[PDB]
Order: sequence, then structure tokens, then C-alpha cells
Amino acid sequence: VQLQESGGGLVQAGGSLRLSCAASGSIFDLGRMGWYRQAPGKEREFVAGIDYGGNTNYADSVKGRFTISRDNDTVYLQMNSLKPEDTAVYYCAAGIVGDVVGWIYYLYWGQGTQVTVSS
Amino acid sequence: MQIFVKTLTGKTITLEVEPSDTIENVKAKIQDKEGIPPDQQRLIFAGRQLEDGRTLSDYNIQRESTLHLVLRLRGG
Amino acid sequence: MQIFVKTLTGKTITLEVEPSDTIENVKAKIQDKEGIPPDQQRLIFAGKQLEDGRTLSDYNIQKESTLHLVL
Amino acid sequence: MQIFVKTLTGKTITLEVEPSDTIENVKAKIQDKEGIPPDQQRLIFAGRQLEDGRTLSDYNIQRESTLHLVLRLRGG
Ligand SMILES: [Cl-]
Ligand SMILES: [Cl-]
Ligand SMILES: [Mg+2]
Ligand SMILES: [Mg+2]
Ligand SMILES: [Mg+2]
Ligand SMILES: [Mg+2]
Ligand code: NA
Repeated sequence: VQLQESGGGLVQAGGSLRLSCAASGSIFDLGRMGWYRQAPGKEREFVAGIDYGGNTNYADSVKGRFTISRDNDTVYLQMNSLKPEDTAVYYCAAGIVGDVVGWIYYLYWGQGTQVTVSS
Repeated sequence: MQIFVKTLTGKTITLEVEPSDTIENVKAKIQDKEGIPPDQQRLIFAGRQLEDGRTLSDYNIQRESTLHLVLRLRGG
Repeated sequence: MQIFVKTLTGKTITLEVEPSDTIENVKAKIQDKEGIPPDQQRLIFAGKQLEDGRTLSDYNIQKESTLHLVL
Repeated sequence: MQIFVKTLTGKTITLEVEPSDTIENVKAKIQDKEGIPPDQQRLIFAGRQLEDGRTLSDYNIQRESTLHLVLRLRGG
């Protein structure tokens, strides 16, 4: 398993949660890691990304609340000020840009960690 | 004609297709199996992204060929 | 797609590129905009020199990235 | 025999190979043609990453197959 998410769980609205993704082998050397999520009845949605230069980017709905980072063997998603609509299965992934601007091709992705934000 | 579709880590899935099937038609079948919407699938064969209006025959995809499935998301 | 090119102490130049554009093509565009011969250009991203025969997407360079130009 | 090697967005190149060539040898041939060190190359065929120790025939890679090249990228 190249990517294994953890750190999900049940959190009260307004709380914070850090997700982790253990990255095995040389999965980082694709040069781009990301988190995306899938909420009930919705399509997968990009959340945050970081490239091998350290450059990050965020979905508009999480910018300012979420921070993506990585250490030698782990990608992290620090999620602050959590909202009920952040409830989703969260996935870490590794990939590349493609032919069309603004899209990411994820070649590897994990099994997901459930995040549930209650009220 | 059976082709295989595979993600790098995932299980091979087998599809029955016609050489005249469009990539859009193949993606519709992948969606039925794996749940990924066609607009978030990209299929790679011979190091090329397979364009939806084109047919399998256009890309010289033959029996027992294995298409590479990646997840395409709007980000950046 | 828009990207940026900067020397360390110089002006930032904005370039219109395609993801599939080669580094050679990017240097050609910098020559068109700034008048710098491509043979005098080295482009750097994430601390690595970019090779002429590779594309921007080969280097996983996304929109609005900044390349560093050294002469 | 000739095979092709291509990144997702780049133009294709060709290598002269034999079925018994190892993936390691193929990466050496790519370095000779493209200047990419073998340890910066990730090669994909049939939705599988190709292992250095195996040969082309081990992966059923035939004449005029196209390998998919992905760079290994590291900050600094
Ligand atoms: Cl936490
Ligand atoms: Cl999307
Ligand atoms: Mg609202
Ligand atoms: Mg491929
Ligand atoms: Mg000119
Ligand atoms: Mg070339
Ligand atoms: Na469908």
C-alpha cells in the first residue's frame, strides 16, 4: 500500500483534526500530493495540494482553514474550524498535472479516512 | 472484444467493448463498476490520454489491451 | 496557461504557455518577450535546472508557478 | 525491435531493444537518448510500474509498444 490515510474521526463543529497519510516507497517522487474528499451523495472534490517545490493550493471552501504539509514519510492535512459540510471520506493521492490547465491526474490514492463533523 | 482497465495499485477490471466504442462509452462502463464519474476518469494508453470523442479503434486498442485509469480532479 | 519567470533580483515576467510546452519552447517565449537568447537562459524550478527537451507538465509545473531564470 | 517511450504530455521517442532487455537496460537507453538518469525514471506499461530487474518480455511488451515515462521529482 503506497498511501494509507489515518487520523479521521468524529469531531464537533468548530473543532480541528489532523489527517495523516503514510507514504511508502517513492510515492512522493511523482512531485505532487493531494487530499480530496467525497461527501455523501456528492462527487470527489479536490481539497488541498502540495508540489515538490513546497507550493500549496486549496479549494476555495477550505482556504484559510486547512493546511497541507509533508515530512519525510507523511502527508498531513491540518483541518481547523471544521464545518458540518466538511463531513466526507478524505483521500490522499499522488499525481501529475496533465494536458489541461487546472486539472490534476492522480495515479495513486489511498483507501480513505472518514471525517464526521457533528453539531 | 475484452479489454482490461487498471489503476496502478488497483485490481484489473475486464470490459466487453467493440473497437468502434468511443472512449466516452468505455468510461460509462467504468463508472458502472467503480463509481467514478466519466468526467473524473482519464484513461491512458501508449502514454497518451484517450480523448472522449474518439473510438478505441482510433488509438489502435485491440483485444487484451490494458488501459490505465487515473483520477482527474479540478485543482490548482 | 499563465506562468511566471523571475530572476532573483529582476522583474517578474508573465508567460502564456501550454502544459505540454517544452522548456526549449519556454525559453523561446522568454526570448520573444525579454530579448534574452535561449542559449543564455537556464530555468530552475524547485531548485533543479529544467532540461530543454522536457515539457512543463513533465516537471509537474502547474498554472501560476514561478520559474527562476539564471543567465 | 523498436519500442516507444513517451511522457504523458511529451512527444514520443523510440528505442532499439530486444525482448531479453531488462527494464534497467531500457532506462539506460532512455538516459542515452534523453539525458534522464535511470533513478529519475518511472516506467509504466499496462497500468503497472515496471520493475528494473524484469525484462521486456516478462511484461509482454511487444514491438512498437509504448512505455509511459513519469519523472521522479524531488525538491532541491
Ligand atoms: Cl488532531
Ligand atoms: Cl473535479
Ligand atoms: Mg454554507
Ligand atoms: Mg500509463
Ligand atoms: Mg523569437
Ligand atoms: Mg526531444
Ligand atoms: Na454510466
